[PDB]
Amino acid sequence: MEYRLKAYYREGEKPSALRRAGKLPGVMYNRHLNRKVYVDLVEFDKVFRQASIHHVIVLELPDGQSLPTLVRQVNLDKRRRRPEHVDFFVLSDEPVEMYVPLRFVGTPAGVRAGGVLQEIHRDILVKVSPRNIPEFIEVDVSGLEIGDSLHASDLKLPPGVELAVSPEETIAAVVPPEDVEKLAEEAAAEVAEPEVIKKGKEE
Amino acid sequence: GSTRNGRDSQAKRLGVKRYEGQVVRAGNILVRQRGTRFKPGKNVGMGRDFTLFALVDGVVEFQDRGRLGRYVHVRPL
Amino acid sequence: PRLKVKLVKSPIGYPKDQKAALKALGLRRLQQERVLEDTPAIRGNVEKVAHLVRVEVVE
Amino acid sequence: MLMPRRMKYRKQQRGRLKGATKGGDYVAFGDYGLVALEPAWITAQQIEAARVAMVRHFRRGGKIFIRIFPDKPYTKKPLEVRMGKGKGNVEGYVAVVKPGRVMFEVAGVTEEQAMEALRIAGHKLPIKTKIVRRDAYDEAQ
Amino acid sequence: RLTAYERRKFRVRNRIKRTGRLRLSVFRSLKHIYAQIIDDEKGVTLVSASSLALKLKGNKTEVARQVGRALAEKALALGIKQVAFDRGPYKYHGRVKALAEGAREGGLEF
RNA sequence: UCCCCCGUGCCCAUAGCGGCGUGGAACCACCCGUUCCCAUUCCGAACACGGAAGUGAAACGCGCCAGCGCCGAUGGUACUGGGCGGGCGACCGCCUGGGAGAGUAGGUCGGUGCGGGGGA
RNA sequence: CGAUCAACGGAUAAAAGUUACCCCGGGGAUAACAGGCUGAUCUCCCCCGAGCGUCCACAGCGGCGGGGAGGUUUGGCACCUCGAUGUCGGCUCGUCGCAUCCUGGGGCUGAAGAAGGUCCCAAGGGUUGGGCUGUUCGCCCAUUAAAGCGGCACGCGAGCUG
RNA sequence: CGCCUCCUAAAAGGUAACGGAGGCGCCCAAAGGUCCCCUCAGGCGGGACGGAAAUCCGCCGGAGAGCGCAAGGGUAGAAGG
RNA sequence: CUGACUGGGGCCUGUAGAGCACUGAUAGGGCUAGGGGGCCCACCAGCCUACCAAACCCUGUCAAACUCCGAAGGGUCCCAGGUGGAGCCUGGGAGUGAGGGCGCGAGCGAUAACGUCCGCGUCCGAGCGCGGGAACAACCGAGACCGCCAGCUAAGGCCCCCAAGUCUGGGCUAAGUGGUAAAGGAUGUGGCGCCGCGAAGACAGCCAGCUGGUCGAGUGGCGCCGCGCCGAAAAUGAUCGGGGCUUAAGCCCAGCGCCGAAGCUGCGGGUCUGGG
Ligand SMILES: NC(=[NH2+])NCCC[C@H](N)C(=O)O
Ligand SMILES: [Mg+2]
Ligand SMILES: [Mg+2]
Ligand SMILES: [Mg+2]
Ligand SMILES: [Mg+2]
Ligand SMILES: [Mg+2]
Ligand SMILES: [Mg+2]
Ligand SMILES: [Mg+2]
Ligand SMILES: [Mg+2]
Ligand SMILES: [Mg+2]
Ligand SMILES: [Mg+2]
Ligand SMILES: [Mg+2]
Ligand SMILES: [Mg+2]
Ligand SMILES: [Mg+2]
Ligand SMILES: [Mg+2]
Ligand SMILES: [Mg+2]
Ligand SMILES: [Mg+2]
Ligand SMILES: [Mg+2]
Ligand SMILES: [Mg+2]
Ligand SMILES: [Mg+2]
Ligand SMILES: [Mg+2]
Ligand SMILES: [Mg+2]
Ligand SMILES: [Mg+2]
Ligand SMILES: [Mg+2]
Ligand SMILES: [Mg+2]
Ligand SMILES: [Mg+2]
Ligand SMILES: [Mg+2]
Ligand SMILES: [Mg+2]
Ligand SMILES: [Mg+2]
Ligand SMILES: [Mg+2]
Ligand SMILES: [Mg+2]
Ligand SMILES: [Mg+2]
Ligand SMILES: [Mg+2]
Ligand SMILES: [Mg+2]
Ligand SMILES: [Mg+2]
Ligand SMILES: [Mg+2]
Ligand SMILES: [Mg+2]
Ligand SMILES: [Mg+2]
Ligand SMILES: [Mg+2]
Ligand SMILES: [Mg+2]
Ligand SMILES: [Mg+2]
Ligand SMILES: [Mg+2]
Ligand SMILES: [Mg+2]
Ligand SMILES: [Mg+2]
Ligand SMILES: [Mg+2]
Ligand SMILES: [Mg+2]
Ligand SMILES: [Mg+2]
Ligand SMILES: [Mg+2]
Ligand SMILES: [Mg+2]
Ligand SMILES: [Mg+2]
Ligand SMILES: [Mg+2]
Ligand SMILES: [Mg+2]
Ligand SMILES: [Mg+2]
Ligand SMILES: [Mg+2]
Ligand SMILES: [Mg+2]
Ligand SMILES: [Mg+2]
Ligand SMILES: [Mg+2]
Ligand SMILES: [Mg+2]
Ligand SMILES: [Mg+2]
Ligand SMILES: [Mg+2]
Ligand SMILES: [Mg+2]
Ligand SMILES: [Mg+2]
Ligand SMILES: [Mg+2]
Ligand SMILES: [Mg+2]
Ligand SMILES: [Mg+2]
Ligand SMILES: [Mg+2]
Ligand SMILES: [Mg+2]
Ligand SMILES: [Mg+2]
Ligand SMILES: [Mg+2]
Ligand SMILES: [Mg+2]
Ligand SMILES: [Mg+2]
Ligand SMILES: [Mg+2]
Ligand SMILES: [Mg+2]
Ligand SMILES: [Mg+2]
Ligand SMILES: [Mg+2]
Ligand SMILES: [Mg+2]
Ligand SMILES: [Mg+2]
Ligand SMILES: [Mg+2]
Ligand SMILES: [Mg+2]
Ligand SMILES: [Mg+2]
Ligand SMILES: [Mg+2]
Ligand SMILES: [Mg+2]
Ligand SMILES: [Mg+2]
Ligand SMILES: [Mg+2]
Ligand SMILES: [Mg+2]
Ligand SMILES: [Mg+2]
Ligand SMILES: [Mg+2]
Ligand SMILES: [Mg+2]
Ligand SMILES: [Mg+2]
Ligand SMILES: [Mg+2]
Ligand SMILES: [Mg+2]
Ligand SMILES: [Mg+2]
Ligand SMILES: [Mg+2]
Ligand SMILES: [Mg+2]
Ligand SMILES: [Mg+2]
Ligand SMILES: [Mg+2]
Ligand SMILES: [Mg+2]
Ligand SMILES: [Mg+2]
Ligand SMILES: [Mg+2]
Ligand SMILES: [Mg+2]
Ligand SMILES: [Mg+2]
Ligand SMILES: [Mg+2]
Ligand SMILES: [Mg+2]
Ligand SMILES: [Mg+2]
Ligand SMILES: [Mg+2]
Ligand SMILES: [Mg+2]
Ligand SMILES: [Mg+2]
Ligand SMILES: [Mg+2]
Ligand SMILES: [Mg+2]
Ligand SMILES: [Mg+2]
Ligand SMILES: [Mg+2]
Ligand SMILES: [Mg+2]
Ligand SMILES: [Mg+2]
Ligand SMILES: [Mg+2]
Ligand SMILES: [Mg+2]
Ligand SMILES: [Mg+2]
Ligand SMILES: [Mg+2]
Ligand SMILES: [Mg+2]
Ligand SMILES: [Mg+2]
Ligand SMILES: [Mg+2]
Ligand SMILES: [Mg+2]
Ligand SMILES: [Mg+2]
Ligand SMILES: [Mg+2]
Ligand SMILES: [Mg+2]
Ligand SMILES: [Mg+2]
Ligand SMILES: [Mg+2]
Ligand SMILES: [Mg+2]
Ligand SMILES: [Mg+2]
Ligand SMILES: [Mg+2]
Ligand SMILES: [Mg+2]
Ligand SMILES: [Mg+2]
Ligand SMILES: [Mg+2]
Ligand SMILES: [Mg+2]
Ligand SMILES: [Mg+2]
Ligand SMILES: [Mg+2]
Ligand SMILES: [Mg+2]
Ligand SMILES: [Mg+2]
Ligand SMILES: [Mg+2]
Ligand SMILES: [Mg+2]
Ligand SMILES: [Mg+2]
Ligand SMILES: [Mg+2]
Ligand SMILES: [Mg+2]
Ligand SMILES: [Mg+2]
Ligand SMILES: [Mg+2]
Ligand SMILES: [Mg+2]
Ligand SMILES: [Mg+2]
Ligand SMILES: [Mg+2]
Ligand SMILES: [Mg+2]
Ligand SMILES: [Mg+2]
Ligand SMILES: [Mg+2]
Ligand SMILES: [Mg+2]
Ligand SMILES: [Mg+2]
Ligand SMILES: [Mg+2]
Ligand SMILES: [Mg+2]
Ligand SMILES: [Mg+2]
Ligand SMILES: [Mg+2]
Ligand SMILES: [Mg+2]
Ligand SMILES: [Mg+2]
Ligand SMILES: [Mg+2]
Ligand SMILES: [Mg+2]
Ligand SMILES: [Mg+2]
Ligand SMILES: [Mg+2]
Ligand SMILES: [Mg+2]
Ligand SMILES: [Mg+2]
Ligand SMILES: [Mg+2]
Ligand SMILES: [Mg+2]
Ligand SMILES: [Mg+2]
Ligand SMILES: [Mg+2]
Ligand SMILES: [Mg+2]
Ligand SMILES: [Mg+2]
Ligand SMILES: [Mg+2]
Ligand SMILES: [Mg+2]
Ligand SMILES: [Mg+2]
Ligand SMILES: [Mg+2]
Ligand SMILES: [Mg+2]
Ligand SMILES: [Mg+2]
Ligand SMILES: [Mg+2]
Ligand SMILES: [Mg+2]
Ligand SMILES: [Mg+2]
Ligand SMILES: [Mg+2]
Ligand SMILES: [Mg+2]
Ligand SMILES: [Mg+2]
Ligand SMILES: [Mg+2]
Ligand SMILES: [Mg+2]
Ligand SMILES: [Mg+2]
Ligand SMILES: [Mg+2]
Ligand SMILES: [Mg+2]
Ligand SMILES: [Mg+2]
Ligand SMILES: [Mg+2]
Ligand SMILES: [Mg+2]
Ligand SMILES: [Mg+2]
Ligand SMILES: [Mg+2]
Ligand SMILES: [Mg+2]
Ligand SMILES: [Mg+2]
Ligand SMILES: [Mg+2]
Ligand SMILES: [Mg+2]
Ligand SMILES: [Mg+2]
Ligand SMILES: [Mg+2]
Ligand SMILES: [Mg+2]
Repeated sequence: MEYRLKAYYREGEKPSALRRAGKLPGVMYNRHLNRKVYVDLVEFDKVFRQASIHHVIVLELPDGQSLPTLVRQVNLDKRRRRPEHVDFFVLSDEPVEMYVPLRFVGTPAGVRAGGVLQEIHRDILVKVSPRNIPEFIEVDVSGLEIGDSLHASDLKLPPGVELAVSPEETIAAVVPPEDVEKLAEEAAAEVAEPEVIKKGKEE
Repeated sequence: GSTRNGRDSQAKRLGVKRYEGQVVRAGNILVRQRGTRFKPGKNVGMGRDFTLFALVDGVVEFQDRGRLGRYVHVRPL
Repeated sequence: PRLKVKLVKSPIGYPKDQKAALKALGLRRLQQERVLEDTPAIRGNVEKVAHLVRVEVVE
Repeated sequence: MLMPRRMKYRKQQRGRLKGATKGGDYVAFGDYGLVALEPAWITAQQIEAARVAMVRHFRRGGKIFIRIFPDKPYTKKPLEVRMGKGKGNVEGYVAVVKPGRVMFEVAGVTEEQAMEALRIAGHKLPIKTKIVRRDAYDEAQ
Repeated sequence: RLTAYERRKFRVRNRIKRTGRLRLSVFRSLKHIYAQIIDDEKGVTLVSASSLALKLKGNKTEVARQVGRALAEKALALGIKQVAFDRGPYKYHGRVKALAEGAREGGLEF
């Protein structure tokens, strides 16, 4: 659907201090504005885990406003794997590029043969009107064999949405599964030493 | 156990010898270099090993002219 | 304004450039108080050795 | 097992293991991941042993993504020699691994199937690990 | 992606500015032939002369010689005496050569 | 001083590639010839000379389009001069001053100095 | 102009070996013995649970890999001792450790019984005589409740042997 | 064991180990001075013998070629032909 | 007056970090010359590939000798503060040219050594003078001219040995953890979350034959944080320095007071230098 999230303005307070208070710092911007903001970590998590960069988020500001935004970029703590910064993109009447979920409807024939569906793109980048945001986009993978694949070209689009990636871009494939029978022959494969790219009168 | 390595060459002590804003006399060496990292500019000649030397008394100036490279100038006093 | 700088922690074991700073400030003995004209040059040293000293603003 | 097919230079200085991961810190292929909690040189023998554990668990099915590669040559002087007489010989290759990196990912397998395979493989590794699943946080990277 | 014309033009001009003199540059079109003396130190033209501005006649060679003298006369009046001949992409020959020889006849120093 | 063109610099891709459009009065260009100067390791293709029937087709100049190229914040972060703590370590934190890179929003189909030729 | 004076700032124009027959001045600035530090190597104990065990991952075992302990092996280092720290093995005399060979006490067993396997507790005592070789070690004979493994400067030469 | 190039070298210079890697002990009478021209590798397409590659034609191609020999710096607005 | 150091300003740089545009490496996928393989052919090609895979493209990465980027810093010149056992010039006299620990940055070694070889700093050397660390050159504190039965502090401390708190307020720990160790294992304890399932009667069970029934309030998993438990075997007699300590005399957070050096102060004295 469409989710709501309370956001507060921030000034000279330290991002370090905010995060320790349980508040996840971020910024709000578009071609017109640019405001330093902070949300609550635990609240934002609740929203974002479903919303993501796919659904619109309305930001209830304390000045009384309510800006409808998309999350454009999230910054993770590479050590702790936690969010440390949020980019809220203030949406306006003009079209905007964004990522739109894909649903792979159907059970591939390769999957019946034991294969595995590798969902390369679990969403797709699309130029579209803000009023025109699809909940998802269906894809028929039922006709996929080991090892066949679909591309963004094979994506049948809803009205008003335009592809922002190369039609050549592969999006999903069905690949052979791990097998213990492969272990014996994989183990029997003897490896020759790494040759050296040389320097000088050899190179 | 032995090695075929172990060699190296005497350091050549290259680089800029006078920086911008520094007063130099006619003949003062300004840049020591391999090839033309810096190029001779106003009142500055170049030696057979790309050595940049002040042609006149004055003050050094550097200017970076993008795709044209970097240049060293001596401004007369 | 003037600065009243007081040496309160020994420079022993700290880099020679920090010992030089105290010399510029004129601080030679522990617990010694010196009053300095608050200029940028004087302030830089007083801040270089801020972990050895105690500054109070006066005048 | 995992080693470069060729290299410009045969031996490599040891370097350092300071800081959190450079990149590769988010799930990017499969459904579930195994992430390193502390830094190490993870040997090719370990990687392969950690892999085999998982495929053995799946028996048939699943897909294993190996997101680390041992390109760093490990050197060791012969037994009982003294210091000097040059650098040692290459005896194996390791992959430098700093805290936070997703080392392994599985896909196309039930949750309990992934939890166990990644745990078992976790035991073949010389470091502490953490099992993780794909988030929107991962999708946004 | 440069052309033999551009490179030829560049190569001979860089050589001229290096000597640091005032440069007598010469453009030579299909009908006309212009000439200006430039201070590349300041990026300023100091004295001009051309067939198009002198409304000159028939044979382009004989015309050039005239614009050459024209330039020199206007030149010395300004205190300019010595100068360097920028032959541009044009071989010192015929029309251009004639323009130069005219400037010389007029008392210009090069 | 304003407009267009021919020169010549500067800034050094926000100036580029691709696409489209437009200009020949003037200027430039291609163009017409190869007698003469001069020329082709062969070729008047190039360089060069003498010209002025044609055409702005190629070139070039001026516009327009963001598919690529190029520029690119704010915010956060890594790293760090200096001051401190923690771990047996690999390593990990704090204060203060400095603060990237990637990426995001977005910018861009140039700006400008001198001299001429033409126009208002 | 004559330099592989290439040991390339180039002792002479001109030069190799050997000493268990040896000597002097020096060094623990530097090796060999021991100790120390380290623990790669070694010995031992764990983690994981592929797989074996008719059946059954764990009675007994434990692929590929992972973490440690010890300080008995071979080493690395070169820190006290080179105005001396006597170096193997035996004999003698012991004393400690316990990761226990036996005896005592236990749980599990693929423990019918008897006898074994495996782990846990336990250092009180015990732990034989011979043949080979300098041997420690090891093989072998005949027995045994058992014929334990290590530390003590590989304990012990101002105690002996040699 | 002297000399040259790169790294180690901690963004001035310098910096060690029986640390990681290669080179030199020549050469050129043009491979030198100057003046005047010329611009590569590679890719696609086209062309008797002609081939992956001989020579020719076209389009694209900022330099990835070339510069006697190692490496680095440099370099077509030439130092290349 | 030029010095170390410092303030401003310009210029030089290619490390930390990061990046993949070059040189190489690289996982998977896509696309696609080459082979391999199969149906198919000798008559010259087809076609399919759950095969090995070039170039290219996408997602994700690695590099001392890779860099499209690129700091903090550092070097240098200028102006300014800086009068210091500062600096510059000529000359006389040396000694040293075995260093070592420690912190940070590297190589070597085994992400060993009271290891080794460089770099920047420091201390010991020469401060084996002083307080702290049980003891201990280089760890913390501090640069000892002499005297005092005076005062203030530094590190570290204040139950007794032993100078000063059995000091105050909040919390944890029951292991003497504190008072040496890892993978891994666990209904230890306290504390924050997160899912289920429950008076549409849950869970435990107590029954009749998984249903109900029976009672009448919770119950069952995940994960994170603090402090503890196991894993924990070595050789003369034991121990955290000892005694001894459990709402501590342990650990974490916050305070007030004291004790404590040859540091600082007070008083007196010496010597040299500078100035009256
Ligand atoms: N402000 C600074 N320069 N910080 C230094 C960063 C490195 C430091 N050792 C740390 O762990 O944080
Ligand atoms: Mg959270
Ligand atoms: Mg060998
Ligand atoms: Mg050798
Ligand atoms: Mg040198
Ligand atoms: Mg030399
Ligand atoms: Mg050297
Ligand atoms: Mg060098
Ligand atoms: Mg330089
Ligand atoms: Mg010269
Ligand atoms: Mg400037
Ligand atoms: Mg200048
Ligand atoms: Mg101190
Ligand atoms: Mg002092
Ligand atoms: Mg200290
Ligand atoms: Mg300092
Ligand atoms: Mg400094
Ligand atoms: Mg004092
Ligand atoms: Mg104070
Ligand atoms: Mg290793
Ligand atoms: Mg190594
Ligand atoms: Mg040896
Ligand atoms: Mg070595
Ligand atoms: Mg080695
Ligand atoms: Mg190995
Ligand atoms: Mg890593
Ligand atoms: Mg592990
Ligand atoms: Mg990315
Ligand atoms: Mg100008
Ligand atoms: Mg123009
Ligand atoms: Mg265009
Ligand atoms: Mg037209
Ligand atoms: Mg016309
Ligand atoms: Mg017309
Ligand atoms: Mg003729
Ligand atoms: Mg004629
Ligand atoms: Mg001729
Ligand atoms: Mg013609
Ligand atoms: Mg022409
Ligand atoms: Mg046209
Ligand atoms: Mg033209
Ligand atoms: Mg056009
Ligand atoms: Mg626009
Ligand atoms: Mg950017
Ligand atoms: Mg910023
Ligand atoms: Mg620091
Ligand atoms: Mg940090
Ligand atoms: Mg900071
Ligand atoms: Mg700051
Ligand atoms: Mg940026
Ligand atoms: Mg453009
Ligand atoms: Mg212009
Ligand atoms: Mg104008
Ligand atoms: Mg005009
Ligand atoms: Mg001779
Ligand atoms: Mg010699
Ligand atoms: Mg000799
Ligand atoms: Mg002699
Ligand atoms: Mg001689
Ligand atoms: Mg002789
Ligand atoms: Mg001889
Ligand atoms: Mg000799
Ligand atoms: Mg002898
Ligand atoms: Mg003899
Ligand atoms: Mg004899
Ligand atoms: Mg004999
Ligand atoms: Mg004798
Ligand atoms: Mg002797
Ligand atoms: Mg010694
Ligand atoms: Mg020696
Ligand atoms: Mg010796
Ligand atoms: Mg010895
Ligand atoms: Mg030895
Ligand atoms: Mg001994
Ligand atoms: Mg020894
Ligand atoms: Mg001893
Ligand atoms: Mg030891
Ligand atoms: Mg070991
Ligand atoms: Mg050990
Ligand atoms: Mg154990
Ligand atoms: Mg079985
Ligand atoms: Mg069983
Ligand atoms: Mg099984
Ligand atoms: Mg077992
Ligand atoms: Mg095994
Ligand atoms: Mg281990
Ligand atoms: Mg082991
Ligand atoms: Mg020992
Ligand atoms: Mg021993
Ligand atoms: Mg040894
Ligand atoms: Mg030993
Ligand atoms: Mg040795
Ligand atoms: Mg020794
Ligand atoms: Mg010795
Ligand atoms: Mg010794
Ligand atoms: Mg030594
Ligand atoms: Mg002695
Ligand atoms: Mg001795
Ligand atoms: Mg004696
Ligand atoms: Mg003695
Ligand atoms: Mg026992
Ligand atoms: Mg028994
Ligand atoms: Mg028993
Ligand atoms: Mg029985
Ligand atoms: Mg029985
Ligand atoms: Mg039993
Ligand atoms: Mg006993
Ligand atoms: Mg006993
Ligand atoms: Mg015994
Ligand atoms: Mg006998
Ligand atoms: Mg034997
Ligand atoms: Mg018996
Ligand atoms: Mg028995
Ligand atoms: Mg016996
Ligand atoms: Mg002995
Ligand atoms: Mg013994
Ligand atoms: Mg004796
Ligand atoms: Mg003996
Ligand atoms: Mg003895
Ligand atoms: Mg003995
Ligand atoms: Mg004795
Ligand atoms: Mg004898
Ligand atoms: Mg030599
Ligand atoms: Mg260097
Ligand atoms: Mg350097
Ligand atoms: Mg360097
Ligand atoms: Mg440096
Ligand atoms: Mg210098
Ligand atoms: Mg020639
Ligand atoms: Mg040459
Ligand atoms: Mg040449
Ligand atoms: Mg070609
Ligand atoms: Mg062809
Ligand atoms: Mg043919
Ligand atoms: Mg051909
Ligand atoms: Mg090149
Ligand atoms: Mg060669
Ligand atoms: Mg002064
Ligand atoms: Mg000065
Ligand atoms: Mg100065
Ligand atoms: Mg300064
Ligand atoms: Mg500066
Ligand atoms: Mg790096
Ligand atoms: Mg690359
Ligand atoms: Mg990318
Ligand atoms: Mg790195
Ligand atoms: Mg890297
Ligand atoms: Mg480097
Ligand atoms: Mg680098
Ligand atoms: Mg940039
Ligand atoms: Mg840029
Ligand atoms: Mg800077
Ligand atoms: Mg500086
Ligand atoms: Mg001054
Ligand atoms: Mg002095
Ligand atoms: Mg002095
Ligand atoms: Mg003297
Ligand atoms: Mg004397
Ligand atoms: Mg004397
Ligand atoms: Mg000496
Ligand atoms: Mg010496
Ligand atoms: Mg020495
Ligand atoms: Mg020494
Ligand atoms: Mg040394
Ligand atoms: Mg530290
Ligand atoms: Mg170090
Ligand atoms: Mg190394
Ligand atoms: Mg280890
Ligand atoms: Mg040492
Ligand atoms: Mg060390
Ligand atoms: Mg070390
Ligand atoms: Mg030192
Ligand atoms: Mg001494
Ligand atoms: Mg001391
Ligand atoms: Mg001292
Ligand atoms: Mg003490
Ligand atoms: Mg002491
Ligand atoms: Mg004490
Ligand atoms: Mg004492
Ligand atoms: Mg001590
Ligand atoms: Mg010590
Ligand atoms: Mg007091
Ligand atoms: Mg205190
Ligand atoms: Mg105490
Ligand atoms: Mg207290
Ligand atoms: Mg007592
Ligand atoms: Mg007391
Ligand atoms: Mg109390
Ligand atoms: Mg216990
Ligand atoms: Mg205790
Ligand atoms: Mg204890
Ligand atoms: Mg643990
Ligand atoms: Mg627990
Ligand atoms: Mg229960
Ligand atoms: Mg324990
Ligand atoms: Mg309390
Ligand atoms: Mg005193
Ligand atoms: Mg007094
Ligand atoms: Mg004095």
